[PDB]
Amino acid sequence: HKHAIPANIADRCLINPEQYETKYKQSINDPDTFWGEQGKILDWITPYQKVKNTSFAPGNVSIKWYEDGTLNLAANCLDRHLQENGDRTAIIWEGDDTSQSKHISYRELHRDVCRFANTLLDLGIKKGDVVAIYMPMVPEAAVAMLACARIGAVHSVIFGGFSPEAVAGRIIDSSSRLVITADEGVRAGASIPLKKNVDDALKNPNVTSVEHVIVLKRTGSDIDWQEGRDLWWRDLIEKASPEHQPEAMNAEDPLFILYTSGSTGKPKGVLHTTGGYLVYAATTFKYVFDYHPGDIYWCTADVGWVTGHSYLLYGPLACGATTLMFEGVPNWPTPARMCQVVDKHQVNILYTAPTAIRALMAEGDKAIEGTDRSSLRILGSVGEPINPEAWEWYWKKIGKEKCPVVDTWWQTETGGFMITPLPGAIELKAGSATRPFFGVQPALVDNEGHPQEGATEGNLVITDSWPGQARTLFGDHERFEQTYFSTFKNMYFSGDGARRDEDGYYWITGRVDDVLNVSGHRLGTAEIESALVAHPKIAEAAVVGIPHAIKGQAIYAYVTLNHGEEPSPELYAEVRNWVRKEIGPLATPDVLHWTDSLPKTRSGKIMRRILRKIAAGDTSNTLADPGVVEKLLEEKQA
Ligand SMILES: CCCOP(=O)(O)OC[C@H]1O[C@@H](n2cnc3c(N)ncnc32)[C@H](O)[C@@H]1O
Repeated sequence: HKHAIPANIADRCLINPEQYETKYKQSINDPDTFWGEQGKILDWITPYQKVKNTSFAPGNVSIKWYEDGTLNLAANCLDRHLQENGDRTAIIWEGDDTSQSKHISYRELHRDVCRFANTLLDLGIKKGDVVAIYMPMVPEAAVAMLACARIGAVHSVIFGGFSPEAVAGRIIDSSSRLVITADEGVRAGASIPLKKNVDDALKNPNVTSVEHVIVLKRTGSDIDWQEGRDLWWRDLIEKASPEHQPEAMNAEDPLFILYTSGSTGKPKGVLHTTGGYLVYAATTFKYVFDYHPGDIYWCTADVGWVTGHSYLLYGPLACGATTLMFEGVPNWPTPARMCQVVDKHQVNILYTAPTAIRALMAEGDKAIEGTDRSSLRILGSVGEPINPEAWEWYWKKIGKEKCPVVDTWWQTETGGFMITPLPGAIELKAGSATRPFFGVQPALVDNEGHPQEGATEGNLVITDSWPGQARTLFGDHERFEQTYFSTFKNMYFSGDGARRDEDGYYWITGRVDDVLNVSGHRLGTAEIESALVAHPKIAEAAVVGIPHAIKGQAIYAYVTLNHGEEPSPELYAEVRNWVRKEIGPLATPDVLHWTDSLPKTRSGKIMRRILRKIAAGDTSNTLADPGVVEKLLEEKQA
């Protein structure tokens, strides 16, 4: 069943059903005219002439948009709003402790970004240098990111929940010259030891590139200090000039890297450039959230993830919006926190994740108790499939049956929304991402690469480029080709499956590759296997996901110990804590299945479908030793 577009949205919407159809058609039939005009959402220092210049061809994957144009992202997100909107709040910051908040005007944000841009330059950071940012959800994380972009440095934001080992790996791969961090993060009443984690990471002997660590005194806790290397945020910024002239960057200058888990190996740095990325971020934000001047917008995603890059910071600031940055979690101190934040700051647009929605739904009316929620006009969901029932609960309880829900499918590699409703254009189906965005040509293919027509299911590919597309993997364009453009030739393979219904609506069913989705976190099964195998007692490991009401998927690890070793309950917690140390809490296995019965072909291939099935609780429906299946079932029952 479809939800109709409500009258209030019809009355204000930037894109109606007719306009979506018209614009979508032009975007496909004439990308140069379409994106040529749409690119004017940004200010350009030297105008572009070329618009679309892309290829997905074998051996010739090359993605360029607006390539002869120049611009500055920070001028688009800050400077150009100053004359008329300097006094407008750019960032509302809400502390974990509600007694703590700030409204940061465009003018104040610009001033600090200029100070910090000069701070970076004075420290010897140059255009093209990579800067690691390992920060909690505080406004200074935004300042750091915007200052890096302003001077053309390439920020690489590392999610604050990653372990020292995970932080070291990212620093090593990117050759980061500087780490920006805080003494501690504050989340749900608890402290995260960020600087200490940096300290431990930098002790890795393979870290050779870091010259300084800039530290924000957030809590003022006791921390170790390395004289010469470590520098206090306040001491530097107070000394810095508030005057900084932005310089022209080429459209195709690198903007940021984000380490992203894949089907094979360890996370790789997904690279975005400047022009097409920002155009796409601004355009998707504006149209999908139907943003009007004055709308208070709140995306709940951490700055450490792509959603935080595109839809907490860059898209909203480019459009001159007020964006809310929340330090804490949607359910602390109480499940009603998210809606208390909504009421306190009169949020009109809320964009959150199914894991959060499921967590609040489990508490029922405790999630809305004593809250009003009337300021909301638009709801959004991102990061994982949303089951219809959760969708309906979100729509009914948070939106009060008054707000369109925009379920936005996309990925780190795509820069911005790819398949999504537009609230005044597209009638909603609970659990469906609905239609492709302007410039996006999706298709479904079988495992052999044959396009599947009509209402059908298959491997979800995108058959042409779009401005927000990631341009390479950091220092490895050949792997970029292999990973995304070799399975289905001349096509971008998302690694997701999807069904398309009779209306042409897409229903994304999840990864078809060996990538998990655990509480909205994208994780490779292979990286968890490597982390497990690095443990001195463990010989072999096979990791699969299982359905989980709360997390969406849980991590189920089949583990073979070195010959001579025997399991114990102490070993269970030891191995869990080991993975917590190797990667972080986000990757901790929910189940450890001690076995000597890993199911291998005669060649040595591990049969993963059976392990997936057994772990899910299936008892029904090539192997070197076929009697392993029986043993595995028995052990699963224990
Ligand atoms: C979009 C921000 C998260 O980016 P990441 O690159 O970390 O994760 C991308 C993957 O998350 C899932 N995913 C994301 N959005 C949806 C969605 N709306 N529905 C179903 N699955 C989704 C899809 O499987 C996708 O391949």
